[PDB]
Amino acid sequence: MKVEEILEKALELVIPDEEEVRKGREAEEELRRRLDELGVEYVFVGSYARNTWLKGSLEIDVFLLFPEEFSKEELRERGLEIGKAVLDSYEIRYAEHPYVHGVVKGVEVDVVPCYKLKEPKNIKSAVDRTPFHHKWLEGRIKGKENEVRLLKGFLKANGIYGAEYKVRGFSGYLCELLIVFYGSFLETVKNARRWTRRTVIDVAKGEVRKGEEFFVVDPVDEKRNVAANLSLDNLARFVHLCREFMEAPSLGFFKPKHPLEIEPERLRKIVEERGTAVFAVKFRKPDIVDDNLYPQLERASRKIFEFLERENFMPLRSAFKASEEFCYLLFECQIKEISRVFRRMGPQFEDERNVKKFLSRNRAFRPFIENGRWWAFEMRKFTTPEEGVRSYASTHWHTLGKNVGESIREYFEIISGEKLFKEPVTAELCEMMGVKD
Amino acid sequence: MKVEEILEKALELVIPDEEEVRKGREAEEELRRRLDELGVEYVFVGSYARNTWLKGSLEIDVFLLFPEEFSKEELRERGLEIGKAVLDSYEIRYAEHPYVHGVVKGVEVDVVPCYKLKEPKNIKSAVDRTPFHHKWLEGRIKGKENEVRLLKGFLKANGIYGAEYKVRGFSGYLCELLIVFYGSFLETVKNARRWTRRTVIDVAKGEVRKGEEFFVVDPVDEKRNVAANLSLDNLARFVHLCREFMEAPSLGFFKPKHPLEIEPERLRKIVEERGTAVFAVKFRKPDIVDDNLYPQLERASRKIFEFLERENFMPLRSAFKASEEFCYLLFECQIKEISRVFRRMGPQFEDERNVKKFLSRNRAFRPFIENGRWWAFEMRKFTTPEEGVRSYASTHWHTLGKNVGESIREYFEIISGEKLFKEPVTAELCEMMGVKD
Ligand SMILES: Nc1ncnc2c1ncn2[C@@H]1O[C@H](COP(=O)(O)OP(=O)(O)OP(=O)(O)O)[C@@H](O)[C@H]1O
Ligand SMILES: Nc1ncnc2c1ncn2[C@@H]1O[C@H](COP(=O)(O)OP(=O)(O)OP(=O)(O)O)[C@@H](O)[C@H]1O
Ligand SMILES: Nc1ncnc2c1ncn2[C@@H]1O[C@H](COP(=O)(O)OP(=O)(O)OP(=O)(O)O)[C@@H](O)[C@H]1O
Ligand SMILES: Nc1ncnc2c1ncn2[C@@H]1O[C@H](COP(=O)(O)OP(=O)(O)OP(=O)(O)O)[C@@H](O)[C@H]1O
Ligand SMILES: [Cl-]
Ligand SMILES: [Cl-]
Ligand SMILES: [Mg+2]
Ligand SMILES: [Mg+2]
Ligand SMILES: [Mg+2]
Ligand SMILES: [Mg+2]
Ligand SMILES: [Mn+2]
Ligand SMILES: [Mn+2]
Ligand SMILES: [Mn+2]
Ligand SMILES: [Mn+2]
Ligand code: NA
Ligand code: NA
Repeated sequence: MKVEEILEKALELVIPDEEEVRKGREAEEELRRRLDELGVEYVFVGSYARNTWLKGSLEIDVFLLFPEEFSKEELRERGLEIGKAVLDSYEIRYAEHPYVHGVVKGVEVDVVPCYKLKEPKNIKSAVDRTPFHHKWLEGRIKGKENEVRLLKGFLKANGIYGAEYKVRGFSGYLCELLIVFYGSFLETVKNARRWTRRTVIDVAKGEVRKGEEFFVVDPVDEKRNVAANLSLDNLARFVHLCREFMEAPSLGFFKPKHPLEIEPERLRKIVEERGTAVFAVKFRKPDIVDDNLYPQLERASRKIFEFLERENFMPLRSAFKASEEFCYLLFECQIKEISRVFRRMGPQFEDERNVKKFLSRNRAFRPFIENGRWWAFEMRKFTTPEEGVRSYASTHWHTLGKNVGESIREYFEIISGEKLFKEPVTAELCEMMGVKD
Repeated sequence: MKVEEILEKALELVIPDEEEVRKGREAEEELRRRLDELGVEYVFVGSYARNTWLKGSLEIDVFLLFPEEFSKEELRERGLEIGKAVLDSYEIRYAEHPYVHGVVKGVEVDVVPCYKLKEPKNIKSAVDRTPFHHKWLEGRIKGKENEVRLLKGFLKANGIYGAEYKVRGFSGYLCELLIVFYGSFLETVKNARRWTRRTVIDVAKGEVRKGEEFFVVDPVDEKRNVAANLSLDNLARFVHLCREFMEAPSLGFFKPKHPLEIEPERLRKIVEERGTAVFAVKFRKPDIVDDNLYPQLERASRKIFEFLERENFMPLRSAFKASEEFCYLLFECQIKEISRVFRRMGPQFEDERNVKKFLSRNRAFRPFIENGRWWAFEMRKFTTPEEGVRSYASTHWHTLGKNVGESIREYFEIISGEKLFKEPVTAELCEMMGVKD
């Protein structure tokens, strides 16, 4: 409908609505009042402070700013003192080191203790950069606020907004850096069509160059890759989305896909036509945070995938899902059944001692020589990938993540067929198999 | 029963019987008469001449010896003149270049034209060494004649006597060299326990050393590996037989195994228990000599084996058989059925042009990105190894040997199950699967 018109139409999917902006204003002012009354020195940072926050993602970030001469725990203990005092309700969250998260007049707030540093060149971790992030952006982003929200909204609609591990996409800081660097959403999208996995965007130098990996240089700290948590595949997906958008722009790119919602019968028929084995490992979800859980699910699912490959079941793809009480590791394999008999490798013919040992063992079939080396027919203890994974998960739970593996130790189930389709996994299955509408 | 006693008992399985020795004497004398009457200059060479020939393998080798100054075809045309004159019946065989084979008083004879060379250092091919082979052995082998027959008999009972391609075992000349080098059958057997695939036996130097491959240096020509046609696997099998013999000597090692002669029902059950796909390619045997046929069958069977591996049917082993009118290429595979769906590799995400092409094609399922690269689900045109090989043999017969492939072009059949067990292949199947007694 013309790019420029679509972008105007997208601004309403993306700009927070009426009651939301004033909900923030009312929380912010009340928070100021409570802080001011305590004589606390602070700064509101992040996307609230710069009016760059996406529709529906209202959260206030406050950094408490304490004089340089308070020790490491003097900032930690005194910092947590104020968060409790100033929030209606609160939890003690753990990013890299302890901070406070809580609520004020219905609005999410994070309070973080950090040093009040005159100029950077003084950085222990992420926390101490953050005031400088805001400082750097404040007023380079003025005027371009809706460009940021357009980019956030594009990425969110497409499942790649956020650097948390469940997503491995783009952070807010990265989105604002990009807008500063290219000037607009549209220009970011046009130029990202030519990004590669070796693209280095150096914001402070106004430069793009090649490096070893995708790297967005923090203007506040040259060693920091702002895009560190962006996965290779989400970068790929973004580059492709940018190419598709420019070739045929649409409002559709700013609206989340309403999921496939398929009936078990249609999935049964798809699985039939593909001729694969589709199954899942079901187990209880351990009570750990997403940033801990999802890396473990990834590892568990990889280790099982690798086991399936090794055992010649020819896995096609895998996926995983956490509901509220259970986790599922989903697999599709090209081999439903393998022969009972296999070939075991023995020694070179020259090696008399080891040959004697190899031939000592009783077997149903006679070993043989092939290309200078002994081989034996021996018998598998499983012939389906489901039986293999029951064995593997029973015996090798210790490699499947600390908490995921411990859970699988207490209880797991392999589910196939119509029973699999009763579990809340049908969407993940459809995506794994590339099912169309 | 004591080695020394077993060896005495083996001498009767190995020394030609009464009517055979005199059958040879009568043929030899008659052959001399016919040659002498023509004024031909000749020498009886080979195992008849040295009384080293195995029981049942009576054949007379004559070399016609012509003065140095006759051109290449002067020896070829004049040489074939005498073979026709002197044999009762004859064929014109083709070794490296044309010679005569025929019969005299019931006995096989080969007549070969060669130069009468005073001292070697004058060699164009194999033919011109041969008089020198006999010369070298004549009287180094005197006294050790039965040692040779013991070794030939050992190898024959175990299917590895003869350098023709059907066998890829030990030639007669190689057996006599070995006996000269070690002094006896028993010592040959004791020392061969330590042969490796890098063992070089240098007969004329009285030396054993390491080289790049198993090499037995012709005492008559240092460049010639007398063991050139011995396969790696037959060398392995011989080394192992030598170790087994010395550990528990028996007359059994000089008697051919009477074959397994199994009933189809037992084979059906074995195949069931292994859980494999067992099948054969059947086609008409081309009318070519064994030394041409067997290398082609080997190549055909390898190419099909390699196709099966490539297509993920996980072949275990293969074998082949020629009867009088048909050939069979036998296969056993671990996968009886593979899924219809597979993964096709596409381009890296960066490569816009090629990605557009990859995604242009209509497919039932959506392509996806994994590890920086596009992939598509696509559909196999076959899901069993039998269907695969029907396709492969129909389309790629041109790589399956000149004559074997041409035959398969005119007609082939894939046979599985109870029908397979009707063909004269049950022995080869039993051996391929390592079936016991
Ligand atoms: N571990 C952490 N603890 C405290 N602050 C962090 C931490 N990690 C990053 N930060 C900084 O805090 C600031 C706000 O972070 P946040 O992820 O909330 O970004 P945002 O710009 O406010 O975007 P969003 O709209 O998604 O909330 C950023 O400058 C960021 O660098
Ligand atoms: N490279 C491979 N080749 C052949 N077998 C392998 C290979 N890697 C692993 N295995 C076999 O698979 C088993 C399990 O491997 P895996 O890494 O999934 O589990 P693990 O618990 O991490 O390993 P482990 O039990 O050896 O400590 C190993 O114990 C080994 O016998
Ligand atoms: N292509 C050939 N044409 C003619 N002579 C050959 C050819 N190849 C090898 N020879 C030689 O002819 C001689 C006899 O060969 P042959 O294979 O018959 O051996 P043998 O000692 O007589 O054993 P056997 O008892 O198995 O017949 C050997 O010295 C051998 O080197
Ligand atoms: N290395 C491999 N990796 C993937 N595909 C292969 C490979 N080798 C062969 N192929 C595929 O298998 C087909 C047949 O291979 P094969 O060598 O058995 O028959 P060919 O008649 O000798 O080959 P061609 O038809 O290519 O001349 C090839 O045409 C090719 O598409
Ligand atoms: Cl960052
Ligand atoms: Cl030779
Ligand atoms: Mg926040
Ligand atoms: Mg928060
Ligand atoms: Mg002969
Ligand atoms: Mg002959
Ligand atoms: Mn924020
Ligand atoms: Mn383990
Ligand atoms: Mn001979
Ligand atoms: Mn071909
Ligand atoms: Na197990
Ligand atoms: Na074909």
